[PDB]
Amino acid sequence: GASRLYTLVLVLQPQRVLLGMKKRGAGAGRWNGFGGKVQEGETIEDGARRELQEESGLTVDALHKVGQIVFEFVGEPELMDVHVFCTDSIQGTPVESDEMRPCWFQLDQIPFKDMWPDDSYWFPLLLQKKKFHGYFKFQGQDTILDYTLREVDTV
Ligand SMILES: Nc1nc2ncccc2[nH]1
Repeated sequence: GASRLYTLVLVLQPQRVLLGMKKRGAGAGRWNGFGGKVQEGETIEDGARRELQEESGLTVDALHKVGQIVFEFVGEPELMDVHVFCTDSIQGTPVESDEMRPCWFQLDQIPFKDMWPDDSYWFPLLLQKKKFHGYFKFQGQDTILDYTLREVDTV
């Protein structure tokens, strides 16, 4: 249907959240959660666990579905269908790699100015343990043309 599955994992603990600064490629220069494309024959949740490991070095125990966000970029045919998960139970220490620099942020110091602009809209919901369905239409990397965002009981 001209949509591609992605995952996004937020390691969200009671007073802090882990974010990674991407060194190059999609989302370079921004703090973001950990995720990527889902593979053939892989469940979305299994893909989320794999991407968390690949990008942050962390092994997640329990993962919970928190949202689904569809991203449209004008002029690009494929919609990004992003399945968002959160966890507080992880193992390992975050690893800085060529591709990603990890840092913990206190919740009142989340660096929204250095994040994708849609984050400002749906992070308030994530932090209050709400679940959501969102859609954001972007022109380029920086401008939200329009959006919808609603809370839901089931993702
Ligand atoms: N956290 C996050 N926000 C995003 N917005 C647009 C594309 C990818 C994104 N990842």
